[PDB]
Amino acid sequence: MYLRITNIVESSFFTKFIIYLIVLNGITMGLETSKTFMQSFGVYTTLFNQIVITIFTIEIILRIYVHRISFFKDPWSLFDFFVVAISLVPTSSGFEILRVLRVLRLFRLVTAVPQMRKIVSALISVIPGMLSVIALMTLFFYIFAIMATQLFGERFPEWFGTLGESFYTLFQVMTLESWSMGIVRPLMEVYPYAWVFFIPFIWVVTFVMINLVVAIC
Amino acid sequence: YLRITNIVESSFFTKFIIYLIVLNGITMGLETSKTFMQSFGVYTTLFNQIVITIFTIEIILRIYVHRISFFKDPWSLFDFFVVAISLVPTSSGFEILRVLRVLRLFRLVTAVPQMRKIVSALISVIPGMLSVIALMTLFFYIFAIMATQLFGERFPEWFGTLGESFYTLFQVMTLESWSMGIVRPLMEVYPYAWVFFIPFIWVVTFVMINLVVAICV
Amino acid sequence: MYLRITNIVESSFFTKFIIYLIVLNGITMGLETSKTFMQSFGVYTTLFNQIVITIFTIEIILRIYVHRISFFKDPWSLFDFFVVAISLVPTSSGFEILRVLRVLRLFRLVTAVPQMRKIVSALISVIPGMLSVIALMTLFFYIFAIMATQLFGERFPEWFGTLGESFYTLFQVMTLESWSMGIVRPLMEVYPYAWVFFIPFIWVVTFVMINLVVAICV
Amino acid sequence: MYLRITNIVESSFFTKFIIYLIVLNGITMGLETSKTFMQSFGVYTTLFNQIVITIFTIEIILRIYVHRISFFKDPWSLFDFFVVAISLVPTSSGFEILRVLRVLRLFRLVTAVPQMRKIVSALISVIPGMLSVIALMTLFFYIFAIMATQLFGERFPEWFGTLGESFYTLFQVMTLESWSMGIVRPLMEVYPYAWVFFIPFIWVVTFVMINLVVAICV
Ligand SMILES: CCCCCCCCCCCCCC(=O)OC[C@H](COP(=O)(O)OCC[N+](C)(C)C)OC(=O)CCCCCCCCCCCCC
Ligand SMILES: CCCCCCCCCCCCCC(=O)OC[C@H](COP(=O)(O)OCC[N+](C)(C)C)OC(=O)CCCCCCCCCCCCC
Repeated sequence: MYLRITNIVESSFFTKFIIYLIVLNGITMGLETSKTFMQSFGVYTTLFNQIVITIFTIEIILRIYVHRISFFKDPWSLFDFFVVAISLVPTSSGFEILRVLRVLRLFRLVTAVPQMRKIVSALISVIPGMLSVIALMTLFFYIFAIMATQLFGERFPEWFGTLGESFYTLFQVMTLESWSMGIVRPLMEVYPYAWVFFIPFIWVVTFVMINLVVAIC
Repeated sequence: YLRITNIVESSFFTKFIIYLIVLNGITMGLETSKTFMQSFGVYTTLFNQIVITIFTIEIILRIYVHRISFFKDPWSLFDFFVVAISLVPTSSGFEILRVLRVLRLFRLVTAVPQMRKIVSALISVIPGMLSVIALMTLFFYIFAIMATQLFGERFPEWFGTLGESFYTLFQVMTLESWSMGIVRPLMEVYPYAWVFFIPFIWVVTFVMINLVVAICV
Repeated sequence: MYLRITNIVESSFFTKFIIYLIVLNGITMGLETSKTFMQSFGVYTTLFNQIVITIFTIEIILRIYVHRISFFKDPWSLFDFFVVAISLVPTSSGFEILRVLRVLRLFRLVTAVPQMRKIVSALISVIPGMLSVIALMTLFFYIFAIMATQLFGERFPEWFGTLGESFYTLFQVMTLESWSMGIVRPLMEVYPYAWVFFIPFIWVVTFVMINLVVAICV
Repeated sequence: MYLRITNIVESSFFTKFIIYLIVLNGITMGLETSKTFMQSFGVYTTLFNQIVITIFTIEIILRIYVHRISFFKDPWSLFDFFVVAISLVPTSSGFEILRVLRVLRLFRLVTAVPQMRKIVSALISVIPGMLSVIALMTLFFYIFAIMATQLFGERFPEWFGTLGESFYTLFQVMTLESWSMGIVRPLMEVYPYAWVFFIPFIWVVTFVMINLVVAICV
C-alpha cells in the first residue's frame, strides 16, 4: 500500500491540486474580510475553509509516510505542518490570533511552488554574513535602551518610562520617522543636551546599516 | 508604397515631430496658467487640435511603411495608444482624457533614440524582479488580510477594508509616519501592535535591500 | 619685471597665507552670528572682513597676470573670482542676499586646498553618467506637475494650484516625507482614487533612484 | 614574580570569567530600570554593582603589568580601562550622567569577545577613507548653518536663531524628517523663495551620501 500512496503524493497532479486549493482558499480567506459577503456566502466560506484545511492535513500526512524521516528534515514540509496545525487549532476557544494565523496557511503557496523556493533560499543565504552585525546592533540597542529609560523616562513615560518603551522609540529613531520633530525637539525643551544622545545614535546606526548593505555584496 | 517611405524616414520628419513635442509640451504646460488660458485659450486648444491632427497623420504613415513592424515596435505602440487617447473628444467623456492628453509628451522618449536606451536599461531590470515582486505582493496580501481583521473594527480608516490595509502597509513600507501616525495609535488600543509591524518592516526592508544588491551584482 | 610677481604668487607661503586668511575670515564670519559678539567686536570683525576682501582682491589679481588666459580657463580660479566678486559687491546698496553669499568666500578653502579638489572631483566625475537620468526625471516631473495642477489645484491650491507648486509637492512625495498622511490621505477624502496617481509615481521615482545608485557603484 | 601573574591573565578561564561577569552585570544593569524590581533587590543590585566594578579594577590592573606598555597600546584594553575608570568616579558626586555611563561597561563585551573585534575593526577601517568626505560634509553644513541663521533665524529663532540651532535643523533636513511640512513650507509662508535654499542643499547632501556609500563600496 505504501508504493500505492507514494505514486499519488509525488505526482505532478498532486502538487498542482494542492496549488489549486491554496489559490482557492487564499481567495476564500480574503472574502471573509467583507462583512457584506459573509451575509450571503458565509456558510459557503467557513465550510470550504474547513474543507481545505482538512484536505491539507491529509496531504501533509501522505508526505510523511512517503518520506518518513526525510519529511521532518525538510523546512518546507515542517512549515506546512505548523502552518496547517495552526489552522487546525480549534476555530473558537482562544484568541482570534489563531483564527488570523490560519491565514498563514496561504504562505503554503511558496512550498508547493518551486520557483518561489529559489527566491526565498537566495535571500536566507544572506543571513549568515549578517548575524555578525545584527548581534552587535542588538547589544547597542540594549545598552542605549537602558540609558534612555533612566534618562528621560521620568518626564517622558510614554516614550522612555519603560525599558521596552525606550526600545520601541529607539527603533523609530533608527527609521528616522519623526525622530526630531516628534521626539528630540520636545525632549530638548526639558533636557537641552538631548541632541548629544540621538544625533550620534543616528550617525552610528546609519553607518552600520550601510556597512551591512555593502557587506551583502 | 515607396513614395511615403521616403517622407516618413526623412530626418526632418523625425526632427519636425520632436519640434511639435517640445512645442505642445510647452503648450500643454501653459494650459496650466489660468491667466494664459483666458487670453490665448483658443490659440492653444487649436494648436492642440493642430498637433493631434498632424500626429494622427504621422502615426498613419509609419503604419503602412512598416506594416506589422510598426505594431511590433514598442516605441511605436506607445505613440499609437497615447495619440489615440488624445483623440477621444475634448468634452465627450470623463475629463480624465483631457488630462491624459499630456501623456503625448512622453513621445519625446520615443522620438529620441538616446532616451530609448536609458528607458530600456531600466525596464530590462524588471525581469529579474518579477520573480521577487510577486513574492512581495503575496506578502502584502497575507498581511493586508491580517491587519484588516485585527484593527479594521476600531480603525476603519486605516484597516477597515482590504484595500485600506494595502495603502497603509505600503505607507508603512515607505516608513512615512508608521510609528507616531499608525502604530502608536493602534497600541493605545492594542498594546501588542508592535509585534505585527516591527517584523513586517524588517521583512519589507530586508527584501528591498536584497533587490538592490541583486541589481548591483 | 613680470617674472618677479610670478615667483611670489606660486610661493608656498603665499598659498599658505591665503588659507590662513580663509580659516581666519571663516571663523570671523561665524562669530557675526552672535548678536552679543557683534555689539563689542563689530568693528574688529567687519574691518577684518574688509581687510580680508582687500587682500583677496589683490591675490585674485596676481593669479591672473601670472596665469594670463590660464586663469579664466581654470574653474577653481573662476570660482574664486566669482565668489570673491560676490564678496566685492558693495556692503550696502542691493539685496542682502549678496552680503550672505559673501559667506561663499569660505568655499574658497576647497580651491586653495588640493586634497579636497580630488574629493570634490571624485563626486563630479559621477555627474556625467547621470545626466542621462536627471533629464528623464525632469521630463517625468514636468508631465506629472501638469496633471497634478489640473487635477488637484482646484480644491488644493497650496499644494497643486500652480505648475511650480505641483513641482514642489511632487518633489516632497519623492522624498516620501508626509506623502501619505500629508497629501494623499487628505486628497482621498476628496478624490478617492488619488492613490492610483501617487503610489506608482513613488514606484517609478524610487526604482529610478535605486538604478542610479547601482549605476554609480559600477 | 612577573611570570606568576601572566599565567592567570593569559588563561582562557580568565578571559571567559570576564565575559561571564559582563553578561551578568549587563542583565543587572537592565534590571535597575524597573522601579518595581528596585524595591525588592535594589540593595542586592547596588552591592553587586560595586562588587563587579571592583573585580574589573583587579582585572584591568593585572593585564597592565603582564602587558606593561603593551596594555596602553591596545585600544580594546584602553577602552576597558577608560570605561572602568568612569565607574570609579563617585556614585553621587557630580552630575547623574556618570551613574548612566556605568552602562558603557557592557560594551566591554565587544572587547572581551574576539569575534566582535573583527566585525568592529572591519567597520572602523571604513571611516579613514571617508574623512576625506566627512570633513567636506562638515564644511558644507558649517557654511549653510551660517546662511540659514541670518536668513530665517530672525522670524524663526527655534530652528535657525542660533548657529547651533541651524546645525540641528539642517541635520534634521538632511535626514529628510519633516523637512518639507515641518520646516520649508512654514519658511516659505514668510520667505517665499526659501525653497531655493533647501532643495539644492538636499540634492548635494543626498548626492554625497550615495558617494559615501560608494566610497564604502569601493
Ligand atoms: C549583557 C548582554 C546580555 C543582556 C541580556 C539581558 C536581557 C534582559 C535583561 C533585563 C531586561 C528586563 C528587565 C526590565 O527592565 O523589564 C522591565 C521593564 C520595566 O517595566 P516594569 O516596571 O517592570 O513593569 C512591567 C512591564 N511589562 C509588563 C512590560 C514587563 O518592562 C519591560 O520593558 C519588559 C521587556 C524587557 C525585555 C528586554 C529585551 C531586550 C533583550 C536584549 C538582549 C538580546 C536578546 C536577543
Ligand atoms: C550621516 C552623517 C553625514 C556626515 C555628518 C554631517 C556633518 C555633521 C554636521 C551635523 C552636526 C549635528 C547638528 C547639531 O546638532 O549641531 C549642534 C551643535 C551646537 O548646537 P547647540 O546650539 O549647542 O545646541 C542647542 C540648540 N538645540 C537645542 C536646538 C540643538 O553644533 C556643533 O556643535 C557643531 C558640530 C559639527 C559636527 C562635526 C562633524 C562630525 C561628522 C560626523 C560624521 C558621521 C559619520 C557617518
